[PDB]
Amino acid sequence: HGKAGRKLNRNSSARVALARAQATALLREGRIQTTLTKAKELRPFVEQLITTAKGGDLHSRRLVAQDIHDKDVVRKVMDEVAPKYAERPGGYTRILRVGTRRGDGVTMALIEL
Amino acid sequence: FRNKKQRKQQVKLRKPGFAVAKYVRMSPRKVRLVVDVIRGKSVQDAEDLLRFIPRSASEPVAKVLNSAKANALHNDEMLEDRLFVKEAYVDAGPTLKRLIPRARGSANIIKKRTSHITIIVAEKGNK
Amino acid sequence: AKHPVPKKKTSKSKRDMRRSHHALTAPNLTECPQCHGKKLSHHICPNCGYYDGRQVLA
Amino acid sequence: PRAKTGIVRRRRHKKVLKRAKGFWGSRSKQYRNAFQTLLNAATYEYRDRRNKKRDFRRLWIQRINAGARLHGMNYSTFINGLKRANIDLNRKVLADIAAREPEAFKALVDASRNARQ
RNA sequence: AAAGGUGAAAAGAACCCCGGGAGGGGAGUGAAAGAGAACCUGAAACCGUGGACUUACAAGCAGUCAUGGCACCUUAUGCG
RNA sequence: GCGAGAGCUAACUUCCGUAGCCGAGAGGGAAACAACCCAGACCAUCAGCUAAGGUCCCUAAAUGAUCGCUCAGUGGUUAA
RNA sequence: GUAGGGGAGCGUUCAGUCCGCGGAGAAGCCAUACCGGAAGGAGUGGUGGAGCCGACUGAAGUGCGGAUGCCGGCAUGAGUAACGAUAAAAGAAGUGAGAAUCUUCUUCGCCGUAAGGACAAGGGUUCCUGGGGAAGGGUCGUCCGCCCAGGGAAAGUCGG
Ligand SMILES: [Mg+2]
Ligand SMILES: [Mg+2]
Repeated sequence: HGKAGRKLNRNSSARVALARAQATALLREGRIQTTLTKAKELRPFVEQLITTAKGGDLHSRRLVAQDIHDKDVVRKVMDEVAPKYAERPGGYTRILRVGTRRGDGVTMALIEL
Repeated sequence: FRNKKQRKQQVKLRKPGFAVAKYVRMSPRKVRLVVDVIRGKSVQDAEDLLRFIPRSASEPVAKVLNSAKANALHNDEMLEDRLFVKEAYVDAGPTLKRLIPRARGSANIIKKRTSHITIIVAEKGNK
Repeated sequence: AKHPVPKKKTSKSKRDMRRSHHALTAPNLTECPQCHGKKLSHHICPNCGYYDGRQVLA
Repeated sequence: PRAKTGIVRRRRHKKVLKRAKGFWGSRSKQYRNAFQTLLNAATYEYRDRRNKKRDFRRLWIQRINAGARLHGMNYSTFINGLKRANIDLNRKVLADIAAREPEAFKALVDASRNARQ
């Protein structure tokens, strides 16, 4: 079989540097269009990140800072966005799919906060 | 009648709802795929299906289809909302033979084909 | 050499019995509820940018 | 003086090429093959006349006794009978008489038994 | 090495349509574009569109002879 | 095939004699099958009599007639 | 009826001669159920756009499926295998007829006795600026080492 549960298409570090790279852009710009699948990878990861930020203690900040290497973006998620999602049962990030693309026929999409 | 020679002059010979992109740098066989979903329908649909169909042959077929339309309409004073792809097809124009290197000295020729995409629009109607 | 290699040219026919399966399926376009242009089910209307409200920029 | 083959060969070819009709694929579009098909074609053509003669008398003999036996005779017998009566001497059209005119055919049938035993 | 050919004469296509272009459709010139500049004729292989008769229990050098069905009938309705 | 040698009176073996056919020979027959058997194709014919071989059905023609033989499927893979 | 010998003829070009034919239309091409014992011939229609049948005689680079033949064109394999080091890439923003593939920003990753820098030889303008967008670039390209135009190179002591 192969009844596992995750995705790659890169080695072990690339797949981690991406999910971190998108995690950050998503949080730094509230929205980003990306390959449909990549957004799918991103979504859960990021939601987790918003939930770690959603604690306010230094510990929770320091943890987020492990997957958000930009001081400015951490402050945002830490002080602006995490506090805002206070009352929603971690469930906000939505993906919209757009049209297929020209250079490679790949269907792009939107993942927005 | 008269005889051939007089005919040629009494007449000019025209092509209703007809356009044709000659020498499109694609493979006939490749373009045909797209030209095939569009054959025989509401020139509207053709406009529509092309916008979405993923093959990169779609643009050219698009362009020819809206040129054959801009004719049926103009040079033919046709009623666009009865227009429908009467006929469409793809023929091969010249072929751009190009040489490519291969392993151990030998060489090869890549055939970069080309196509003449022509499409003919015509008013439909039942009766 | 080029080890396996074909025994005979294939009929124009045979060669076609083959391809009897390469016909594209035309998209199943829907008509956008607002600007009414046709769209792709579950995606945003490239002509108005809606998906109930207006998501993509004009 | 030089002396091309021009037009002289195209024609020789179209001649054969056009003989091949419902000749399947290549056999009806390529000279060489189409032509070649027509050699075997010779073989059949010629030998099939000296032969449909063989085939037809067979169709005749088959019917002539599916009527012969329709009364109680059978080709073998039946035939020698009409024979026994130099009088009778069709054999050719006999089948047909046996296929279309039952009224008649019977006649000849019984006619033989009446020249037989 | 290969490589020729608009038209009598450039009169070689003003202006309008679709296209970024290429290309094409009209208009106009010309006897002719059923000569337009990837321009005398333009065979064949080879690709394709439409139509007619066919084909999804079948073992096939691919035809040939015979018969029936369907279609069509300018040297051709009576033979094809 | 017939007559010999050679060879294990082996070989679609080899070498000579001699007849026939294939080679340069179609047609019928022997399932298929150069040479075995009957026969030598000037062309046409939905005509007729025969050869060798055959006459339950697959294919044309007596599942014919009379007196017997074997029960083995002998028929339709050999001997002391 | 194979090797072979003998006989009678068909066709192709060129040449002499005869009868001619043609822009209301030649040759060539294309279609055809006619003609002749064959090679072959004719009629009709379509195409074509200028030279051309028939007859007698003469001369021939005179007749093709084969030669792993020669040149050219086009097929099959088949939309198959490949797209040339496993040093990754992401987002935003911009330009544009059109961009994964160009430009900008911000990150990521790879080399760092090098995948940095300076010459030599060799190559020549490939350099810079503005344009370009056929073909080349194993894919896009609005970009390029590609195309077009203009500009650029400065030595008494560095090499000769
Ligand atoms: Mg013994
Ligand atoms: Mg050859």
